[PDB]
Amino acid sequence: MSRIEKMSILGVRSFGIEDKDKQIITFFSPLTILVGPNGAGKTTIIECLKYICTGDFPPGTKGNTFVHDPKVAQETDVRAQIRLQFRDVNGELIAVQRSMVCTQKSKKTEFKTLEGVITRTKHGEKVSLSSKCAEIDREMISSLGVSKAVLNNVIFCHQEDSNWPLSEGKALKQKFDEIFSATRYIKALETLRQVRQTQGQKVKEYQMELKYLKQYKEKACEIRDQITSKEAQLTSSKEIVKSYEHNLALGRQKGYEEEIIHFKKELREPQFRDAEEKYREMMIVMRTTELVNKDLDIYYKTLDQAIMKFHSMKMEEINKIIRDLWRSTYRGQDIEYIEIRSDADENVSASDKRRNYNYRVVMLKGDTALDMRGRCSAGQKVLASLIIRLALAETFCLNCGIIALDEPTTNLDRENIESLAHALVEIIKSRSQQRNFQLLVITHDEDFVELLGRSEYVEKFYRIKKNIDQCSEIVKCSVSSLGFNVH
Amino acid sequence: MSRIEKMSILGVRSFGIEDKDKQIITFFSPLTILVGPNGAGKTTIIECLKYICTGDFPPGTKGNTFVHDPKVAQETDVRAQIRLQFRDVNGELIAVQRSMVCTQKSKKTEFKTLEGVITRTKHGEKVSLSSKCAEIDREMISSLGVSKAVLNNVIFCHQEDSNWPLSEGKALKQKFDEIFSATRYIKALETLRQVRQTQGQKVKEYQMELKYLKQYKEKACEIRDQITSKEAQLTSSKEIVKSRNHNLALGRQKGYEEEIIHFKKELREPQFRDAEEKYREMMIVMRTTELVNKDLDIYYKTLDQAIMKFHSMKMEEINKIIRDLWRSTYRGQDIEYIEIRSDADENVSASDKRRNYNYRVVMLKGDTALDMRGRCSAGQKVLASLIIRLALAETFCLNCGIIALDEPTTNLDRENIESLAHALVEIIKSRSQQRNFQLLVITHDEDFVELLGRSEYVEKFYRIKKNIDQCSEIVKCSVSSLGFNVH
Amino acid sequence: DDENTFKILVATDIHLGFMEKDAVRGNDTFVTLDEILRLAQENEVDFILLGGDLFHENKPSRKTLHTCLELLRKYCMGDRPVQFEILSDQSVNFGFSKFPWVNYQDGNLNISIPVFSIHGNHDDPTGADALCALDILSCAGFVNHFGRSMSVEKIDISPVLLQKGSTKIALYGLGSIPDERLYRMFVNKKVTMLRPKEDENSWFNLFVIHQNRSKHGSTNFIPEQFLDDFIDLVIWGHEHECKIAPTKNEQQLFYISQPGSSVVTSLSPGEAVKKHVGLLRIKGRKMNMHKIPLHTVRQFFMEDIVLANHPDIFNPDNPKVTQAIQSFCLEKIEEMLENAERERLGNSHQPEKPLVRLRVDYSGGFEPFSVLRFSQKFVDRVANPKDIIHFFRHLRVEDLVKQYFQTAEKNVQLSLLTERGMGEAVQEFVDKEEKDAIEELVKYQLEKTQRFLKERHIDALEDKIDEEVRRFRETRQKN
Amino acid sequence: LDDENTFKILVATDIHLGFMEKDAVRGNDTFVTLDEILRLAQENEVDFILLGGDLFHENKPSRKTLHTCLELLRKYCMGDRPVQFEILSDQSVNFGFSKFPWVNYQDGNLNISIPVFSIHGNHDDPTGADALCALDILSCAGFVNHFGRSMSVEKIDISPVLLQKGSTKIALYGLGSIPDERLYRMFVNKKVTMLRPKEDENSWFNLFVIHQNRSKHGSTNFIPEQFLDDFIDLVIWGHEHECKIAPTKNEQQLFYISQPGSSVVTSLSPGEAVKKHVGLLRIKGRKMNMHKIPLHTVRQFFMEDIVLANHPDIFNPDNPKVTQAIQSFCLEKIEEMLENAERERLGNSHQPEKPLVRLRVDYSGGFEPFSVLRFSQKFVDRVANPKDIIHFFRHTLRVEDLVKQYFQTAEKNVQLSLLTERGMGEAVQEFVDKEEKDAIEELVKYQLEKTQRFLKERHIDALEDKIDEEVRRFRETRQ
DNA sequence: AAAAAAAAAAAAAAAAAAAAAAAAA
DNA sequence: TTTTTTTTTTTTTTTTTTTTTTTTT
Ligand SMILES: Nc1ncnc2c1ncn2[C@@H]1O[C@H](COP(=O)(O)OP(=O)(O)O)[C@@H](O)[C@H]1O
Ligand SMILES: Nc1ncnc2c1ncn2[C@@H]1O[C@H](COP(=O)(O)OP(=O)(O)O)[C@@H](O)[C@H]1O
Ligand code: BEF
Ligand code: BEF
Ligand SMILES: [Mg+2]
Ligand SMILES: [Mg+2]
Ligand SMILES: [Mn+2]
Ligand SMILES: [Mn+2]
Repeated sequence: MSRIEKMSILGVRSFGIEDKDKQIITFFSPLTILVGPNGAGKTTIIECLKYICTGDFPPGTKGNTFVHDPKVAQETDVRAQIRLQFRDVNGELIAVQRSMVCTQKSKKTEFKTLEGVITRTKHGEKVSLSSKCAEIDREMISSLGVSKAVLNNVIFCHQEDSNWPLSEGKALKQKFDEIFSATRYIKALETLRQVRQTQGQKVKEYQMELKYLKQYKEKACEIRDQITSKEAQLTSSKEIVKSYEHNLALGRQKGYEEEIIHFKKELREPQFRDAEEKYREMMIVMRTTELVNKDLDIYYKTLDQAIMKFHSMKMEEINKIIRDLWRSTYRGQDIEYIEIRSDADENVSASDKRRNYNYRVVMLKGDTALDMRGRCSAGQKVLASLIIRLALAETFCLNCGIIALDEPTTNLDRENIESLAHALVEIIKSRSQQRNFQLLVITHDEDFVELLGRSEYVEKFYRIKKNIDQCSEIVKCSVSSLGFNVH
Repeated sequence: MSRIEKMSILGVRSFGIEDKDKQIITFFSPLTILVGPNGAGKTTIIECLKYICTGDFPPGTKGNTFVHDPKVAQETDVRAQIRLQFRDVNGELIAVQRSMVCTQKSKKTEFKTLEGVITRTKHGEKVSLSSKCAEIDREMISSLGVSKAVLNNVIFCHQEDSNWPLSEGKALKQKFDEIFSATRYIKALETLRQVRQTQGQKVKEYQMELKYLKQYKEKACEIRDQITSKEAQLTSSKEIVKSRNHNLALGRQKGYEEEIIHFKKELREPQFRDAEEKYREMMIVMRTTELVNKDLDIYYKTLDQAIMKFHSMKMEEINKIIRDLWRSTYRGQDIEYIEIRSDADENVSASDKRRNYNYRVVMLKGDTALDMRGRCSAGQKVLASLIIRLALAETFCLNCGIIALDEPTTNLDRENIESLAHALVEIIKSRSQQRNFQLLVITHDEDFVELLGRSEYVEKFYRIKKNIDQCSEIVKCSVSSLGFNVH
Repeated sequence: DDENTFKILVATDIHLGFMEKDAVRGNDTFVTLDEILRLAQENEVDFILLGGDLFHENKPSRKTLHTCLELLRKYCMGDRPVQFEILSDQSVNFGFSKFPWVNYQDGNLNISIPVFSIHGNHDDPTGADALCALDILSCAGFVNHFGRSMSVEKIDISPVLLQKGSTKIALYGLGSIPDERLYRMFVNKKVTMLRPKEDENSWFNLFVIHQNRSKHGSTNFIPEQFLDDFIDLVIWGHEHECKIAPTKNEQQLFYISQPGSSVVTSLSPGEAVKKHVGLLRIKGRKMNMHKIPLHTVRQFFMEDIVLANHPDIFNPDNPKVTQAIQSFCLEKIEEMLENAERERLGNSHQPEKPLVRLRVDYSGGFEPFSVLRFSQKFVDRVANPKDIIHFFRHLRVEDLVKQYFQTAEKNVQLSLLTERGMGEAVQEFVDKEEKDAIEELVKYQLEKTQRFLKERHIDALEDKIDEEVRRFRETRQKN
Repeated sequence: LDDENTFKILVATDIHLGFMEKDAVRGNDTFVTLDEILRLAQENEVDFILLGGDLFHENKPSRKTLHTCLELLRKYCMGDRPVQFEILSDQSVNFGFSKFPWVNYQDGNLNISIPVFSIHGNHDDPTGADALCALDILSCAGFVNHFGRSMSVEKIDISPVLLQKGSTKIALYGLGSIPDERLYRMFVNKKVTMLRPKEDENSWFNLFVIHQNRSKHGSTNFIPEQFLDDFIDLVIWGHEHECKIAPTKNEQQLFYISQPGSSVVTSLSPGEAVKKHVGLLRIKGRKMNMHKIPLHTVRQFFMEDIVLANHPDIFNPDNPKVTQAIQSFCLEKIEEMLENAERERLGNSHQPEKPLVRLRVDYSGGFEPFSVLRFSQKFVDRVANPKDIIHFFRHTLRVEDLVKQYFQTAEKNVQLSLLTERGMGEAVQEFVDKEEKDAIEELVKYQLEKTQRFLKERHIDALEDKIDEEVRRFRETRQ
């Protein structure tokens, strides 16, 4: 189910620009072998597969470098076009295609994606809808039957991103987050934290304004009380004048009237003309914002605990697969087994400037659980990442047989290579009994190819080598011509 | 002529805690092949060599994971030591022994660098004087004749921290300012930037301080003017009417007097006592700091330009070597050569939040200078990084001929592997006259070792493998069982 | 035995170099090949019929090739004459080589007992010139490689004809081919077995095939139904289970022999049966096979334990069940070792280190123990210290977050936000795509509290405002 | 002249089979030269072929190269022609390390016409637990007598191979390609001995075959002339692909040294540009006469060394278009060398069409090398090495001065505002040299407070323009 | 075809931690 | 010899800018 059939790479990386240089690669079952010299566009095929399936460029690069460079091609712009023909989960043939352009705008290279086409054959008619990127991605996900994160990380993992299971806690958590299809809830966590942080900044601002206003309130109340006192003295002077009936007291009353009118003018100053309500309302706003901030802290902590509990629950099932695979395919006597352990932060809060993520894979040497990341071997790391990817494919992707290993035996020794080949043979034999399974393997070693081809024999492989014009050529060769490329 | 000679590992990574599993490895010349299964101690030996030479732990790991884990050893504390015996540039025997203690407490392990030893012969002195970390590092750097950066990056490069030439702009910039011994000037650059940013945040605070001081000054000047006018009215009325209205005059006098005294007491409040002087002083400070900020920005820009010019001045020669090495080694007619290009940002300011670095390795594909990072294959990246390291070794490492290549033939096809073997053989042949070259190839490829053994023959190789209790014993094997370990 | 008996020492899947780099498992396949050659020499067989897979590696190492060549020079070469002739044209059966004649037909070599062989799936022609290890042996003049397929479209199996007295053999060879390809040729009738025209029905048709026999894949196996009916026996080769006894086919009436591998290449429960090599005796059109045990191959003992199938000492919960399962497996391994020791009596050539395997199925929820600390017990007592024990087995975020929010609202005290009010905002955010649900709810509650506090004319006191908002929250949530 | 007392030995060395076997142009190149060597041996009716090692380029030869070597050896080395010389020495010592110590033609099951006595080179040196080489495979197959292999690393004792034809006695000493460091140690330590014949040590030609380095810049890693056995009469010396096959005596050594050279251009060094030849040694009692024979099947090699410093008339340093001139000169050189190859080709008809052409450029006075990827795309179909056509090879900057220059230039270009001229340059110099965490914020502090202080004491009104005007006036009074 | 607003990432920046140096005791 | 205090490095989470995408105009 969900088997890829054909590809047409044009204008991507070292592949040529004109139609004459558009290369076609047909994927075999159950094992497709890609060989060739360094460069030459072997990984570029996996990059095109990932881009047409999901729309994501290889890690560390954007569309500016993915497309053939217009400066190298000596053209003002370069138009690339990848077309993939595959069968969906039900079995219908689909011929999705994606187009991009990389124009040369002065020194920089401007990139733009054209509208792709979906071609679903129906009753002998090949429709062609010029859908946009969002519809293209939705249709690819619904046809291949697997999520975008799975296609990105488990199936079409880039060569430079192949060791993603042994990244830092944040990156590993995000990867297993999008894989577990729970990224909307962490987006909710993110907006919760951002709202608390903005509210905390607003609370801080309100408190300096509060300093300035309390002073205004005190000044207004002091001058109001003094105005009342002067009015009382004016009334007393008037009473004394009445008692006499005193011109000195009349002048005193006149001066008191002048004081009263001048201070009533002072009260009318917009600085504290209505400070009584303004200060009260702004203090109320500060207090209510800080109370909501406390509630946001509590809810952020609760949601974080819920999300990690969900992560641990989802990982509990695939941990058994990881353990079994590590026990079966690790020839060394170092690590009994490995698993992924996620630990929530008990002291987490939305006011934290920097968070602490405890997502990790652990090497259990003996009975003590060590941290595999950092202290693991290079070959151990390669094998661990490969085992994690294989278990992830076994668990989630049952409607997408494809798995695509870009040089799986990178740092593995002789016996680990043999065990990995044996494991891949077992995976092919188990998964190809009922549904189609494809195991695209770009490689540069010919003892791995022999071990893989002993069972489920391959008959035709692909030689991907450059030509005179320095484009990339995808040619098909029989097994008899296999040793000329691999080492 | 620094020549490593022998080195003993105890308690580091997986090497046993007791002083019975103290494995000893004697480095041969000019080829020292290290082979073994995944795990074992092959890269741990290079890690120990780098730690002895410089004191820097492998990347991604602090001292907590470098030492043998106390939990795995089933001990409360683990004592590790590495003793390297070598010859310095003057050909005198030196032996340096560093120590460390993990001393795990509660759940979180700790670390502590014990005092080292600089045991060295002086007419048979063999003085085992104890030295601090700084003294150990400075003595090792002085004796080996190569700086800490060269030892960390060119000579003893960790497997994980390889392809560092193909890193981001800032990372590459700060690896060729430590190789070019310009770290002090860039620490001064960062000091200038920090000072400028601090004065800018003082100026931003002074904006509102000046606003409020201006408000206070207007209030104080208004009340002074109203004081002077009231006093003038009081005295004019006094000397006009004192020369019935007579007592009305006296009442007006007392009113004016109370107005004057209350106004004067309002003046003596701190916010208005002398606001002109405070406003002037704050304006003086603000303008002075702004002008100093302008000068600091100009000086930061010119010092950044000078640093970039010095980097280019060294990089032109290093690239002159790199071009020849790449054109002699790379077996592919798609990249004409490579070089490292850097240029200062045109609009660079000390107030910028993010400063973009443009230090990169550029592939010259055809006639255009593309950037290697982001659009190079794994094999081309590996070869370019190895060639850049070799070029830096010829330029900077002429008094130290150690060069540890940890699995150089990774993601390299057959033709490139043969060409790399030829280049390494030529390097050994050319750099072994009047000096002592020492290669530390640690591979898992039988073919690469067999190509390296035809010229500059290997008589003995070191095989690192685990024992019954997983201790990574280092055993010395003559060349009659090499195929038992290589793939 | 007489002048017409065609004694053929049939052997199959003698892998060479299997675990050659292994200290304890090395130099074992060579010993088995030495024993096979000794059996052939002592029994004075006419020739040896190898079913393929003579070399484990596709490109055999120097040690394995050298040992095989030394054994062939020691045994296969001799002054004894050959008592049978070849009636087929050797320029076609062995026409791939630049010397297209049988090894004893060459005047430069004195071959006593020839070795006819086919190529298995481990050593098949690969390369520009399509070479195999058996081709190296044939070029050296030791092994007659026959039955190689010379086409990728149609397989015409030209036989090599042998005659000893009145007994005639039409030896058919078919090297191992990608199983899907051979199946697709069988179903499409693209394979034809050429037969000798003279004396058509008096040839003892023998077929040697290296293909999967059991249920491996939909197309990755060759059913017996597709083989031609005119064959009399069919040695089979790719299957390492020892089935030396010929079996009757009720559908086509041709015998089938499965010699099985000499060495235990895989730890499947099919190699536990003792390995024997055949001794074919052919008189006219009558076949008699006598098996000879191999005494130089270490015994392979394996048992299957299903913990879920033993609900008597393995309780699923059982906090101390790890020790129970470890002890049970310990007794199983010890019993296997004792059985190996007791069967080793009377055999001075079988290596003193049995192959022990123990597959465990914890489908019932049990957890595996340490295979890495349960093998240290048998490091020096088994020939496979690593593969002693094999372990194998045969919720929505919305509900979890809802229950967590429900526990939180009832476990802690909310200051201002209403009971059950964020949780329905987060669900709106993640389900209705509204990206400002949290902000809108927070602002709404803020404004409502501010308006109520303004309306009631609270004083600017922290305690008073806190009490007021608490009472407002505790009274207005009812309706 | 040949008679019953004339040893006709064909001397070949460094055949290097399987060199670039996967290259389309030069794949089968080596098995054509080997075929020509064997054809020369057969048509000259030589007694035997003596090889100086390096018969195989790869240590573990692939299936194709080994199979082709076996094919050629079986075709030519094997025949019904009887051998004419006998080995009057115990074959269990010189032909040791094998289970069949007898010579290949002394086997009763082998019909060898022209034996081959070969030593092992450094490319195919024995590796492995049993210490086997490809020569051991060839010996076990019964084609080549591998002799002269070292026994132990403690000391080497070269056991002779005593063979004679009538009245001509020749002792064939042989030494493998031991690592050249061990051989220097083992010579200065005198831990080496050549066992002389047990009797009549006067009538022995004492032909010694060695495969080691020779006079070169690697003084530590070579065996110098003399410094060897003094009673030798001919030391064939391989591992030197330059052909010096003419036996030339030195000033005082009393033994001829022959350097047959390789039969294929393995490296592109100028030494291999010379024509390759074959030995055809003839020995009559004690007389030596070696007649070189050209190798027509060897691909032509043309190397020219040019340096750009010694051609100043055309290659002018500091020229706008010197690179175009260099490219034109290199193109003319390539064209002239290709035309020379074409002219030399028509003298025969066996040389491969595409010659090996390469020149090395030594730009040292300052030159930009042209795009070697565009010079050599004009030659995809006219040179056997399309990539290695052009080789390019060759043979203060203080930070303080640069930063001081930039500081003074910036100060002269743009005027400052408040900071004193030249102050912060010395401030940062003190920061770097004296490594103290000051002098930057302190220079700023000092200067800010001096200026602020003055600006107040002078009673300056608080406005915008006047304050900066007076701070500029105060700044100008520094000079 | 154009504007401007926003989503995404990658590469520079900053928090936090943990060990070493110091600087008091 | 111990303890506390501040300093400096590093790992890794965070923020910033820029470029492409989407929506309107
Ligand atoms: N934007 C680009 N324009 C032109 N060539 C490119 C571009 N990006 C990459 N390349 C080149 O295209 C090739 C792609 O290599 P890749 O397919 O990754 O190699 P491999 O197949 O060995 O893994 C390399 O030669 C690379 O330098
Ligand atoms: N802190 C540690 N304690 C114990 N074992 C460790 C520790 N760190 C690493 N190891 C183990 O020790 C070995 C070190 O691996 P390394 O020497 O880097 O491998 P390689 O030689 O294969 O490159 C691995 O087996 C690793 O799992
Ligand atoms: F994992 Be090891 F370094 F090959
Ligand atoms: F480096 Be490439 F992917 F072979
Ligand atoms: Mg790749
Ligand atoms: Mg390593
Ligand atoms: Mn088999
Ligand atoms: Mn040689």
